[PDB]
Amino acid sequence: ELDQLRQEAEQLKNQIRDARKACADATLSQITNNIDPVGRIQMRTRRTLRGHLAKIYAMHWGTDSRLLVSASQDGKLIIWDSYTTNKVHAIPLRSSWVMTCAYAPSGNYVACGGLDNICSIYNLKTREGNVRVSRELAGHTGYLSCCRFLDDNQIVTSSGDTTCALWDIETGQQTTTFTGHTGDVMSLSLAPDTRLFVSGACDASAKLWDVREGMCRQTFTGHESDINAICFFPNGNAFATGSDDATCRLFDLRADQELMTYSHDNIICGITSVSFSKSGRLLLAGYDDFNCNVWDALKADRAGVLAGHDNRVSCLGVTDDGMAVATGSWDSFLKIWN
Amino acid sequence: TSFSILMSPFVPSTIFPVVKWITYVGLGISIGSLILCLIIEALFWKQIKKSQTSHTRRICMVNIALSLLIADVWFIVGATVDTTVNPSGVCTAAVFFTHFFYLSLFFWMLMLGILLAYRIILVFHHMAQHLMMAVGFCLGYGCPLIISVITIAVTQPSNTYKRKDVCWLNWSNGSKPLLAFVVPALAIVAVNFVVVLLVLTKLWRPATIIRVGKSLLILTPLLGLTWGFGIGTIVDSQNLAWHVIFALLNAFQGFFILCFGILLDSKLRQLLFNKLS
Amino acid sequence: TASIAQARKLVEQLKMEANIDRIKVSKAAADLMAYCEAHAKEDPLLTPVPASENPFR
Amino acid sequence: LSAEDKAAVERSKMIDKCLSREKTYVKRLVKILLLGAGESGKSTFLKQMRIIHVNKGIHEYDFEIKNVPFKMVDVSERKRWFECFDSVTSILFLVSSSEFLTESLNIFETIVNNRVFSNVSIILFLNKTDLLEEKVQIVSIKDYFLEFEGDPHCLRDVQKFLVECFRNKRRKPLYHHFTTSINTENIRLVFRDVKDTILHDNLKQLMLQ
Amino acid sequence: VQLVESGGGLVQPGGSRKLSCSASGFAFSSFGMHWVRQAPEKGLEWVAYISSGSGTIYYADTVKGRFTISRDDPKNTLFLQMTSLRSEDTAMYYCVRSIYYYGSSPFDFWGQGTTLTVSADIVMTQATSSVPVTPGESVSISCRSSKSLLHSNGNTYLYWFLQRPGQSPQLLIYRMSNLASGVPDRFSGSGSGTAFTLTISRLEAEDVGVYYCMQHLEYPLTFGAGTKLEL
Repeated sequence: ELDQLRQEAEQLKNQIRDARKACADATLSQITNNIDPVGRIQMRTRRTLRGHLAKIYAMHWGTDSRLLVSASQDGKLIIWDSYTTNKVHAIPLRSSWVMTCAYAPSGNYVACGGLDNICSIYNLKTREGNVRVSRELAGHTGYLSCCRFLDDNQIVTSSGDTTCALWDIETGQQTTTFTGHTGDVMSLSLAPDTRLFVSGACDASAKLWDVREGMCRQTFTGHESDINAICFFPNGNAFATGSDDATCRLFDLRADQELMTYSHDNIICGITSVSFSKSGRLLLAGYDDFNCNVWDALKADRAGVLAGHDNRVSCLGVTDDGMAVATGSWDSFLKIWN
Repeated sequence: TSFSILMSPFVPSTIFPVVKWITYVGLGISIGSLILCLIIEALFWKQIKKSQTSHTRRICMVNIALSLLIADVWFIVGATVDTTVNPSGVCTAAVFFTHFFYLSLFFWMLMLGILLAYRIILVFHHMAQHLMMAVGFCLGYGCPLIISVITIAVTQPSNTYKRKDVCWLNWSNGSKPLLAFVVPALAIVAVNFVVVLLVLTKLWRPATIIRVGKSLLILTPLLGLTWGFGIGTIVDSQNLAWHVIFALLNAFQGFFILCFGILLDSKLRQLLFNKLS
Repeated sequence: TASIAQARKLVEQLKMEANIDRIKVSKAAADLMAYCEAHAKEDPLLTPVPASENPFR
Repeated sequence: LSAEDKAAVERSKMIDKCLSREKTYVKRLVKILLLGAGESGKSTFLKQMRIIHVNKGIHEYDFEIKNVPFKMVDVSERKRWFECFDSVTSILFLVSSSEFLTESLNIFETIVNNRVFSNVSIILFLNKTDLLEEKVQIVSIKDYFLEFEGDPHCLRDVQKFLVECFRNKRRKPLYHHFTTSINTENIRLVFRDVKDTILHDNLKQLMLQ
Repeated sequence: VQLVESGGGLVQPGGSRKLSCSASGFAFSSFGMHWVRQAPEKGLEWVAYISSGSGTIYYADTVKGRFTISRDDPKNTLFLQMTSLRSEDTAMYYCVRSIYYYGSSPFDFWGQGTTLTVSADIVMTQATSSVPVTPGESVSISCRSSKSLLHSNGNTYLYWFLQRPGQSPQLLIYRMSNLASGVPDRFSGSGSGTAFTLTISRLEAEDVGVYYCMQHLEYPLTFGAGTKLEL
């Protein structure tokens, strides 16, 4: 019976491959052979947010486009004022081996998590005036790669146990568990409508999950190694991934297939982070060659280079007004570009 | 004008016609090598900042180069200016400046030696970067200022900080301000010597000869072990050939610093050759 | 036994994913450029703004 | 400034102070992974050091050997996340010499050749050597197929083969030891290896090697 | 949160006194602290400010140097040391909590304070000392300033507080627009440089009392006479 089911699975995979080959009427590059390139976009360091004592592993902007939570391996989680380079908060973490952070859309909460398999949610606005741990969320068998808030009482985690989780923060229990990955999940991004999300997971496969229903809505393939970064175009109907195979790729959910590959023959190091510009015209990608590049998303050419980091760029993020972009690298420095 | 006049109270008149020219050629090469070294350090400063220990070492390097440039220029100045026409102004400002900046050189070399000893012996000890900066700049420039100012305050009103012929500093059966340079400098050299041996103590534990020799010849110019030949030029007048050794190994000290403490580092060589192409 | 159940889950998931609606790449390209052209002036990194308005200049 | 910025600025400065006050401590802290390929040996060895000291996910253990802060981390596939440990001073690799070791050798080879671990030294503890001595003395199958040193030896030729096998998958130094059944001393023998490691790092940083 | 102030009482002409505040239920070391006075039948007035980290200290120019401020963070106890107390110092003093970071809510908590009896700067006019109102009807209150408070950073630094009869003031409006926590959403207000009207839609009971308006644009902080909504 196992052989019969394996044959059925192979037939279904062949059907999916044929279906995705059908809709590929023309490559995305061909429809873009008439768009004005954006040229060389030279962004300078308006602010250098220094203070982290070790490698910065994650970063997140506020919805006010001014506050910024950065998170480093020394066990600290610092909230900066991007405009004035002011440290608003310094939250000491209980586990230093932490590899993600998030900033609540309402601004009342931040999130973090890592090798302790716990997603810690911190309350920023308390009467007592200190940032205390609102909740430790437990249940993941592996390490935690990324966490994002849908709202103040629902969070989403991805973990290196082939599993994502939607948590009700008040109760503390997994409201939904998303399974289906084979390898360790590395990055997830939430749609603007906060009803869907996407996940990359070390098996060169990405998955679009429905938060409410809980089932794997769609899958995508094409990469060659670990998928280390993922994000949505700023409308929730496209998403770009970066991998250790030194190749960024732009996928679309409705087309359900690969659309572009951002790569260069001189790019041999992997991709640690990706984030889109507000209009979607710029995809800023962080790399392990110490640099961060800026691709004209619609033309797959390199619009710019955000050089300035002496170690590997681990995180980057474009604000909600698109004003700046922040890059954090393993040099313990965070930098605001505009 | 001999270089040995820094250490030696006397210079033999027979070898003087060669010693003075050794000093001129060496000082030209030394000032040029120091200018080139500081240009390289400034241009490549942002490309070498890798670790705190290497940061302190490069600070000590830059300060040593600066001190030797200033003091070498001042020594040539004091050599080219007559004493009879200018009893004051130049040739007394030159004397204090050259003394101060040679003490700056020797105390920055002492700081490099102390850094080596601190990073080899007290392996599990760390201390604030700015506080290391404070100690290094307070000893490397505070102590030379203190020593030279005390010497001038205890000598000049009695007119002894001057020399008779060449504008450097005196020691003649009376006031002995020369021992405000020979005594500290050589003392520092002694300390540096111990440090060098300790490093060999760590490099002979296990291409051993090649590595040991490379370390010894990259540390001798930067720790100023060659200045130890000054001992001879005070111990005896000439004997075999001490002044020639002093000039040939110490006047070119800037050249050796450029060649070994700058041009023998692999990373600096790679960056400089890539830029020059 | 357990492998049979895992294979059943895999087959059901593949069947569920196969039947989803699909559109051509041309529509995806059109919508991406539509969003990019619709919001070009509000993308300050793409189109730099005067320093008198820029919160970082 | 509107003075509500000024106070704001002041707040930031205070935070900076705290972070600076920790930088010096972070440098003073020495990190050692514990990779042992098993569960019983690691438990026994950590138990011995915990007896010496007293007198979840990652299990960080904090101790002091000679007034030096020490953190032993003690965390299928281990590729991307297993890169945050490039900041550690050492990797204490505990394997038993009385149970054969192709898997231990292969894991060692994967560990040592990783660019993550280039600036990280490795301390190869070969424990349960009493068990190895007994296994050799009492008639038991001895290591073969390359062991050109004589199987029925007392204690030495088998040990030399084991180590010369362990030092061969290297394309920072690789220390090694033959601690006894549990042990009598273990902290002062890892302290030496970490001190030599940091001394060589310091010598390299001073372009003095 | 709880700020309990102690030390008040009656003093002879001259003399001295040491008022203190015990802070319980919050991170007192992270909070800047203020001393704010109020004459027995008059408006509020600012006294002093100590900052987080015991650094910045500002004084009221009226009695500056005659008193000092201090804090003891481990004990969470604030101090004001008054010296040479004349009759003009007869007021009820209140210890106020204010934290300054982006988006903070300065002056968010006030103690009950203690009485203390004895036997250029920006000016605000509280245009009215009383406004007769009927409960259930909307009310609006006027303060006029003698300088623009819209600083170049985009803020505006005028504050509205409410003293209900027999109570200590509670922050209604911080920074000329915003609403504090624990106050109903029916309170609001708007203005421009040198003019503001506070708005209370659906005036309920317990809203009777005096409304005060303050400038934290620079020092000193100046208070108005406060409008007394009556019912």
